[PDB]
Formats: sequence, C-alpha cells, structure tokens
Amino acid sequence: TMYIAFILSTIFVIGFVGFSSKPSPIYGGLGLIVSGGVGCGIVLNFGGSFLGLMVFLIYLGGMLVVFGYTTAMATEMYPEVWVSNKTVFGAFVSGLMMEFCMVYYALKEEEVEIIFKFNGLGDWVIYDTGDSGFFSEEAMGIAALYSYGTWLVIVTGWSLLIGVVVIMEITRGN
Amino acid sequence: MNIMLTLLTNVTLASLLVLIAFWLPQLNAYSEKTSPYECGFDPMGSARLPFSMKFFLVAITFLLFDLEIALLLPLPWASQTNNLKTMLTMALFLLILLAASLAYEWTQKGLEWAE
Amino acid sequence: TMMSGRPGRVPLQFLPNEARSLPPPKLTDPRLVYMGFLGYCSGLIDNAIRRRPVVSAGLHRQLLYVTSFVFFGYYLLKRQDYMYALRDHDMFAYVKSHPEDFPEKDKKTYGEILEEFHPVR
Amino acid sequence: SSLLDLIWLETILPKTTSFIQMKMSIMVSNQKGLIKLYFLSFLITIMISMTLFN
Amino acid sequence: ARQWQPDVEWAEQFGGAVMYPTKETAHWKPPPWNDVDPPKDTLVSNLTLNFGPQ
Amino acid sequence: MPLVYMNIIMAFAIALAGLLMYRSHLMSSLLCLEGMMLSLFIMSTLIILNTHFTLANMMPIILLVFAACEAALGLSLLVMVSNTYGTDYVQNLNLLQC
Amino acid sequence: MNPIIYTTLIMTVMSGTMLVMISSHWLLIWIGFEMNLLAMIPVLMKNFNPRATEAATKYFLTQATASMMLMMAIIINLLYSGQWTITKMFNPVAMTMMTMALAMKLGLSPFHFWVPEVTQGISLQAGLLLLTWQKLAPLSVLCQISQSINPNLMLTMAMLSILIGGWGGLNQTQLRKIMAYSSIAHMGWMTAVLPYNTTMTILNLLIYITMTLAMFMLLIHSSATTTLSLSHTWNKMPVITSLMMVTLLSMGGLPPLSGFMPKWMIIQEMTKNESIIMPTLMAMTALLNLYFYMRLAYSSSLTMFPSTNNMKMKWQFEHTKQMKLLPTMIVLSTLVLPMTPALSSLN
Amino acid sequence: KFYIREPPHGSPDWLKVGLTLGTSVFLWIYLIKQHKEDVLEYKRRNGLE
Amino acid sequence: AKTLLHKYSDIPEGTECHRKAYASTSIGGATGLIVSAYSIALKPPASFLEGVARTGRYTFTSAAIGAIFGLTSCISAQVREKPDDPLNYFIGGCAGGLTLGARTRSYGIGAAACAYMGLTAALVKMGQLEGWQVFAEPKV
Ligand SMILES: CCCCCCCCCCCCCCCCCC(=O)OC[C@H](COP(=O)([O-])OCC[N+](C)(C)C)OC(=O)CCCCCCCCCCCCCCCCC
Ligand SMILES: CCCCCCCCCCCCCCCCC[C@@H](O)O[C@H](CO[C@H](O)CCCCCCCCCCCCCCC)COP(=O)(O)OCC[N+](C)(C)C
Repeated sequence: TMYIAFILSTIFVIGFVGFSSKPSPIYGGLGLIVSGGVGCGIVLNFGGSFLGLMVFLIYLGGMLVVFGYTTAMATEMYPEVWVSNKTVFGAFVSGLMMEFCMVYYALKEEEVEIIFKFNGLGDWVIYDTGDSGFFSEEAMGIAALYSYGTWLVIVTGWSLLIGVVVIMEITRGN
Repeated sequence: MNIMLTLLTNVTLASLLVLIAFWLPQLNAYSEKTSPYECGFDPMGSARLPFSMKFFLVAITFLLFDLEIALLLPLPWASQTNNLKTMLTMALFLLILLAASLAYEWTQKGLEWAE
Repeated sequence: TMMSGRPGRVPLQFLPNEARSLPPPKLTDPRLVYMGFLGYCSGLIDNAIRRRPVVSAGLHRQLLYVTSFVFFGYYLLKRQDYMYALRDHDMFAYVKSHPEDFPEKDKKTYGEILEEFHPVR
Repeated sequence: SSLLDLIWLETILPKTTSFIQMKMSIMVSNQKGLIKLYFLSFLITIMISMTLFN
Repeated sequence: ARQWQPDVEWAEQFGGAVMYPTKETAHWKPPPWNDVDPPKDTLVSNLTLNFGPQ
Repeated sequence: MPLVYMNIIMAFAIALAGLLMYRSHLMSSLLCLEGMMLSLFIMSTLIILNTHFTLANMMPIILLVFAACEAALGLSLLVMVSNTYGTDYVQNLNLLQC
Repeated sequence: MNPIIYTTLIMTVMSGTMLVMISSHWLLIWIGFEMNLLAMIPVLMKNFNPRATEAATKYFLTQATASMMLMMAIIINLLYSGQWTITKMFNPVAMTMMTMALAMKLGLSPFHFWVPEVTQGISLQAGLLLLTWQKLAPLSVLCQISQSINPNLMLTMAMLSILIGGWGGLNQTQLRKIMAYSSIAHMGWMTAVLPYNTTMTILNLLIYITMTLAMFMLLIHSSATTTLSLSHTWNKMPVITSLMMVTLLSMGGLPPLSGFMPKWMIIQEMTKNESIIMPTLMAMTALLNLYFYMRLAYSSSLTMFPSTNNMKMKWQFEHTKQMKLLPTMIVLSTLVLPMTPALSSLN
Repeated sequence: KFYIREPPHGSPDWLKVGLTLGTSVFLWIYLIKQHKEDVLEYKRRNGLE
Repeated sequence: AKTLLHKYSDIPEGTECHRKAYASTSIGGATGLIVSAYSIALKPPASFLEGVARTGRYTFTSAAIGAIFGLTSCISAQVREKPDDPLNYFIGGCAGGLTLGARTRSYGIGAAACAYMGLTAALVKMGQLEGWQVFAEPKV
C-alpha cells in the first residue's frame, strides 16, 4: 500500500489551501507550483507519465508569467505572507483543520460526505489486474488526437489563433 | 521509489551545505552590514514598488504558444498511426496556425516593447 | 420535449416526405391574408421610419414585404398543419393500443342519473 | 368622502402595496457594484443549493 | 385653457441617478454623457536607481 | 470511491471558495482560478486512466489549452485595469452599480 | 478595432454558440462556451473606457467561474456513469452543479448582479448582442438536459428572477439597466416553464428576442441612453417614440400584443401540470415590469417634455444609417398574436 | 434644383428596383407552382383525383 | 430544511404544543440565519461585533416569530378542539405579525404583517388540507 497516493493527495490539498488563503501572488504561485508538482506525482503513480510531466511543464511556464506580472501589477510595499495577516492565517488554519478532520474521519471509518460516499481502503485495491503489451495505452490515446479527433484539433487551433487576436485587441487602448 | 530516493539525497545534500555555510564560520552582524546594496549610497525608494514590464504582451503570447507546443509534443507517437495522411494534415494545420499567429502579432507590432 | 425524438424523425427537416399526403393550405387562407397584412404593415412602418410618404413611396419595396411574408407564411402553415396531424395520429393510435386505459363507458340517461337540486332563493 | 374614500380605502390596497414595492425595489437595487460582495453572495447560494436541495 | 405638459420640475424628478433616492443613492451621481470617466491622476512612480559610484 | 478522489474534489472546492472570496488583488483570484482547472485536470486524468478509456486521454490536454486561453484573457483584463487605476485592486471596479 | 477583426470576432462568438448547439459531447459543449467567452470579451471592450473595461472584467470573472463549475459537473457525471453524451445526468450532485453553472451563465437570481452592471457598462450594440445571443446558448443546453432538472431548484430560481427583475427595474432610471432587469424577469419566465415544456421555453425565447431587438434598435436609432435623453425624441422623430411605446406595451404583456402570447401559453402549460400558485404569483409579479415600462412610456411619448435650442439644427439634419429589419422586428413584436398556433411548427 | 446638395435618393436606383420586382415575381410564380404541385401530390397520394 | 419541515408536520395538528413550538422555532431560526448570512454578504458590517449583533437580531426576530406562530396555532387548535381549521393558522400568523411589529417597534409594520402573515398561514393550512402544490411534479 504505502499510502503514497494518499500522502500526495494531502500535500495537493495543502498547496491549494495555501494559494487559496491568498497571501500574495508570489506565494500563491509558489503554492500552485508545489500543487502542480505533487499532482504530477499523483498521476505518475496512477499511470500517466506524459500527462503528469505535461501539466507540470505547463504550470511551470504559466507561473513564470505570473511572477513577472505580480512584480509589475500586483505588488505592494509589504507583501503579505501566511503569518503576516490575521485573515490569511485564519483561512489557512481553517483549510488545514478541515483537511485534517476529513482525513482522520476517512481513515477511522468509511466517511460518507454530505455530497459523496467515500470508502477508506486501498488505492492499490481499486487498480486493474490486466496489462498491455509493447505500447503505452496513455501514449497511444494521446497520439490519437491527430488520427481521431480531427474536429478537436480544428476547434483548438482556431481558439488559440483567436486568443492571440483577442489579447492583442484587449490591450490596444486608445 | 528510486527517483524519490534520488530527490531526497539531492535535497539533503544541498540543505546540509546550507547548514554548514550558516553555522561553521564566525558571524558578526550589525545594521550597517546587513543594509541593502545600492552601490555605496542608500536606496531612495523600495525594491517592492511596481516595476513596469515592457514585454507584457509577449508574455501572454508565450502562454498561448507554450500550450501550442504542449499540443505538438505527442507527435512522435502519432507517426505510428495507419492514418498517416490525416495525421500529417492535422500536424501541418497546427503548425501553420501557429505560424499565422506569429505573423499576425509581428505585423500588428505585438513583438515591439512598450516605450 | 413531447414530439422531439419521435421515431423516424429526420433532423433539420422543415417538412418531411409524409407531409405531402395532407391538403395544402388554400392560397386565400385567412392566415395567409394575415401574413400579407403583417408584410404591408412592415412596409408602412419602413416608410414612416425613413420619412418617406407612408402610403405612396416605395411600392416595389412594399410589394416585396408582402410577398416575402406570404411565402414564409405558406410554408409555416404547412409545417403547423403537419405537426397537428401528427399529434392527432399519435393520440388516436395510443388510445387504440391501450383499451384498458381508455375504456368505453356505458351511457346512462338523465332519467337514471340522480343530481342534487340546489334551489336559488 | 374623507375618512374612507380619500384616506383608508386608499391606504389599504394601493398605497400600502406601492410603498412595499418601492421599499423592496430600493433594497434590491441599492448595491455598490462590488464583485467581492456579490461573489460572497454566490458562495452562500451555492452552499445552500448543495445542502438544502436533495 | 390648454393641456398641461411636463416642465423642468417633472423632468428633473425623472433625471436623477436613480428613482427613489436615499442617503447613499443621493450621494451617488449620474454617469457622464459619453460614458467616459475623466482620467485619474495616478502617479507613475518610476524606479530611482543609484548607478555608481561603486 | 477512493480517498484520492475525495482529496481532489476537496482541493477543487477549496480553490472555488478561494475564488469567490476576494481580498484586494485581482491576481490572487486569477491564481485561484488556475488552481481550479489544475484540480479538474488531475481529477479527469485519474478517472480516465483508471477506466482505460483510451480515446479520452486527449481530453485533459484540451482542458489545459482552454485553461491557458482563460488565463491569457484574465491577464489582459488585469493589465488594462491596472493601467486605468494604478493597482489591480478589485475595489476600483465600482463605477457600475446594480 | 479593425472591421475585419470585429466581424471575425462576431463570427467566433456565433461559432462557439453553434458548436454548443450542435455538439453531442460534453467536452465539445464546454469548448463552445469557452470559445464564445473568449471572443465575446473584446466585443464588450470594443469602445475603450474604464466602464467598458470594468464590465468586461466582471463578465469574464462570472463566466469563468460558471465554466469551471460546469466542467466540474461534467467530470462528476463521467465518474459515476462513464458517459460523455449530453442526456439525463446520472448524479444529483452533478445535476445541481450543472444547474447552478447554467443559471450563473444566464443571469438567473441570485446570480443576476452582473447583468445590470455589465449592460450599463457596455454600449447599446454590445448589450443587444449580450442579452440576445448569450441567452440563446445556455438555454439550449438546459432544454437538452431538462428531463433531469430539479423542479424545485429551477422554479425557485425562476421566481427569484421574476421578483428581482421587477424590483430592480422599478428603481432604475437608466435605459440599459432597465433593459437588463427586464431581461432577468423574462429569463425567469422561460426557466419557470422549462421543466414542463421546452417548446414553450423556445416560444418565449423567440418572442423575447424579437422584442429586445426592436427595443435596442429603437434606442440605437434615437441615440438615447437615459430617460431624459429619450424625452427629447418626440421633438426630433415622433414616429420612433410611438413605435417604442407600442413595443413597451407589448413587452409588459398587455393583450392583444405579442408579449401576451408567451405568458398565456406558459400559464396554460403550467396549469395543465396542476400548478396554480406559481402561475398566479408569476402573473401578478409582472405588474412591476409593466409599471416601469409605463413609466418609461409616459416620459417619451404620452407626454411632451421640454426640449433644447439645438434641436432645431437636429431637425435640419437627417438620420443616415438604416437599421436592418427594424420594421420587421417592430411588427413581429406587436402584431403576431393571431398567429399563436404556429408554436406547433416550433415544436 | 431645390436642393443645394444632391440628395442621396434623388433618382431611383434602377438596379435595386429591377431586383425587387424580379424577386417578388419569382417568389409569386414559385408559390403558385408549389401550391399546384402540392394539390396534385395530395390528390394522387389520397387517391382522390 | 426538508427534515425540519418533516418534523413539524409529523407532530400532529392539535397535540404536543411544546414540540410544535420547538419545531417552528427551529424553522424560524434557520430562516433568520439564512437572511442574516445574505445580509452580511451583501451589506458588510463595519465590525465583527456589529456583524454578530445584526446576525443575532435577525435570528432572534425570526425565531420569536416562529415560536409565537407555532405556540399560538397549537394552543388555539387545542382549546377549540377543531384541528384542520384554517382559522387557527390565521391566528398564529397574525400573532407572528404582531411579534414582528413589536421587534421592529412599529404599529404600521405590525398591522400589515399581521394581515399578510395571517392570510399566508391560512392559505398554507388550506393547501395542506386540499392537496395544493407549489412546485408541482411534471406530468402531461
Ligand atoms: C568544500 C565544501 C564543504 C566545506 C566544508 C567545510 C570546509 C572547511 C573545513 C575546515 C574548517 C576548519 C575550522 C574553521 C572554523 C571557522 C573559523 C572561525 O570562525 O574562527 C574564528 C573563531 C574565533 O573564536 P573566538 O572565541 O576566539 O572569538 C570570539 C569572537 N571574536 C572574534 C569577536 C573575539 O574560531 C572559533 O570559534 C573556533 C571554533 C572551533 C573550530 C574548529 C571546529 C570545526 C572543525 C571542522 C572539522 C571538519 C568537519 C566539520 C565541519 C563541516 C564539514 C563536514
Ligand atoms: C424569401 C422568403 C421569406 C424567407 C424569410 C426567412 C425567415 C425565416 C427563416 C427560416 C427559419 C426556419 C428554417 C427553415 C429550414 C431549417 C429546417 C429546420 O430548422 O426546421 C426544423 C426546426 O425549425 C424550427 O424549429 C421551427 C421553424 C418555425 C419557427 C418560426 C415560427 C415560430 C412560432 C411563432 C408563432 C407566432 C409568430 C408566427 C410567425 C409570424 C427542424 O427540426 P429539428 O432539427 O429536429 O429541431 C431540433 C430542436 N427542437 C426539436 C428542439 C426544435
């Protein structure tokens, strides 16, 4: 078992609690980067190496722009950190306490939330016995974006081109 | 497992180096030594004031083009398909639309830094 | 959606082939005449908004308004009649197929039916 | 004429209804246009819909 | 000897920022005619740097 | 359902509650918006990889692409707001009222 | 904005909506919503000013939140069924999330504040496109998934929409905010009938779109954005004021005008399903909308407000641009009550 | 010549007038033919005439 | 919400007046809490103590209205020995309206609230008796 997926999921939730308590965009980006790396680990354990590395790389690139933007647009004299503010620390502690409570309840008994029913057992239990051979199912399914999914490529490329046009138009001014 | 052990080893070695650096030498600290550096004179303002970014549009375009390359990365596996003509058409379609985005921004002066 | 997804429905078909067995609307239908009246009113409003003589100017334009409205109204009436015929057909077929749900009841005369009398005074 | 027609029959139905509608209109439309405020309202609505609707 | 038509008092009662003003809504003001608010005199605050002597 | 799905859904709920509760900066809310799509990506790929839905493996990539488009749109609006008002504070977006 | 870029952005908005309407896959529906929003932001920001920037920011924030909630609902539904097709949703929690997201997109209460704020922020053409097309898409999705809609949640949001629209419109004195609150009320009516007859939903959508197009185009023709600005139009073109008054009477639901047909059909359809309290409350609450329509009609056509001295020069000059299909919208929004049984063709 | 400036609609636009009249005539003859064909097809399908 | 309504309706009409008052008080308190939450969100208070004071005032007003309505309705039904009578609910509704007027310190608000709440409560009793439904299930 080793509970590696559960530990990683808990760290994922912790990073979300951080950047959602919202200290300041520098530390929000730091927490989001931690969460992206940990999610890469979770999906690597579940099987998708390409998907994990891709989401990690995309969020590393995206948060690089956010740093430059918060240096220019979203900075103040004394940037707030988690312990610097009463509201930020309160929200951070609330999120951590909620995560701890739900984790403890799930481990102690099969916890049914007011939304969904969860069973405390093995993420290794839920896996499938069967195997593939001499190819990666994830890689083949992703590579099927060009043979299958011609429509998806068309709409995605159109959206990206129009996105360039839009960002040029919004920031025109005048 | 092995990769986790490798990451742990690297982080532990770096942290030990920091610990040795901050605890081995003799330390003498006073307000003048730890003051911020600005070539011998005091800083007029603060380093936390807003710092204008003259390439704000190139950054957004970088986000979009970064996800374009994310789309392009699974091409080596896409070359093993039986639908080679469709695969080649869609790959060239994505690359041509990327080129069109670059051409549009270049001609509309999106690549020029603000003055 | 009552009749959406009815079996044998061709998507995006304004008028199916089975609608050809219904009587087409007469060209002097009062509904067609009202569609033409709507076209004429649109033409008069066009002249009024553009500040031309309302009744006199743009006779060709007013004719085009009336003709377009009559054309579209004719096809709309055909589709409406087809949908109503389809509804009645389905209802009759279901009643025929479910006799236990739509039973024929024995008719009793008012000489046999007893009704309470409520005097007005 | 005065007490009933001009005063009390006027107060019961049309004056009271108009006053209530005007007050509720002021309450609804008196907003500062702050996204923080009405997004907090959205959060409350979402929690209520998740919990009290089954 | 002629039909009554609205005057400046009527028009001004209809020309506020909102109907039914309160304290806050009276502190409010109607928007500009061309929807363009006057520019705000923000401070650019260029970074000041000591380039030298060391 | 495993506890992993519970944690991912909890992370999404936390990021949604973060977005709906602004403090001052528009950038922090944008970061909360980017976290929600990260949790959506992780949840979708966990569901797809477990069930061996081979043709659905491309869906998280499209999800990421439109996350990028949303982030670009939000950053463009943020630079326009900052140009107008000097700060990315959400208190300045009060000209329009309900 | 370059005319070519503007028309390609309009076409992209329309393409996103059409993708939403023709797709059978939840991912493609989400893609359509995203494409619509992305191309719709610059249209709002077409005339650059702080109000337009603020309106675009608020619209983007609301629509991004709604799209995120919608994708969460889609993924939750996939978890419990493994189905990507848009049909009845297999999870009540996913259905509740989907209903909340689509209501936030449409502006149903309590998700309505952005509607008056954004509409006042943006120009008349942008508001016309916003109301019409951006109501056109989510309602199609709701009609597709209607058979799993929670009647209690849908009807609660519908009654809230009707009440809020009436009250806000009562208070407002700006024409664009009046239009926005009227839009909120009409969306309330449509979604109230939604869990019983999507055909009646479509009929109300079409009539509302016609009346809104006529009203917005009359405002654009008269170049009036406030009550007092619209009070000068009787001294320039008294025909436009009369047409606007008839259209306002139609919007308020007075017989025998075309605005009575949707309310009539919806009341009848809900009564067939043994609903009486809801139709009666809905019918009585529309008197608020009629009141502020009539207040607007007093200022512009039924009374003559004071004018200014430069109106003489305006008399000397003539209106150049011609509105496309304005007479047709005026006629369709007022005189098509005797054509009611064509809703079977609409079926 | 009353107007100091030539009105935009001083003279009829003969191209537009011809197109309008042609479109109206085409629509009318098409409607007549469509109705005749509809009546004939209905009678043939129902076995009336 | 549904659980609270089920408890209130599961207590019989003319019996257990203390339990009826408790259930109606709980329902009123929940309604007041929801109203106070929306008021806090949409009109922020100047301080945490002011927010707590406003929440307490709204919650206590709603709870008092609910308690008075339930107690008065049950007692009236018990003493008259006529359950399933809309007059009991009308009396409870006017008592709740008088409670609202007392909380707001306004005779006019009290009178209007008595009238409107009495009509509403009598209508609710008539609906329970006759089978009226507000959110009707789709059919036909
Ligand atoms: C290459 C990368 C890794 C580098 C690792 C370390 C490299 C260097 C190894 C040799 C270091 C020799 C000792 C230097 C200590 C600093 C000198 C100093 O501060 O002197 C002034 C001070 C003077 O003290 P004082 O008491 O006279 O002064 C009082 C203060 N004032 C000046 C104001 C009067 O020296 C000391 O305090 C002496 C402390 C003990 C020195 C020996 C202990 C360290 C032994 C190191 C052995 C190697 C293993 C452990 C080290 C880590 C590596 C694994
Ligand atoms: C030049 C002559 C004049 C032309 C003027 C043209 C103006 C109108 C343009 C034509 C509009 C209709 C397009 C006709 C071809 C499209 C065929 C297709 O769209 O028709 C059907 C659908 O068409 C429309 O739905 C109905 C067309 C009729 C609408 C106009 C009348 C609306 C009723 C108003 C009554 C009161 C006003 C009366 C008119 C004045 C297909 O059904 P289906 O693909 O499966 O629908 C799936 C979705 N559903 C099931 C939920 C509905």
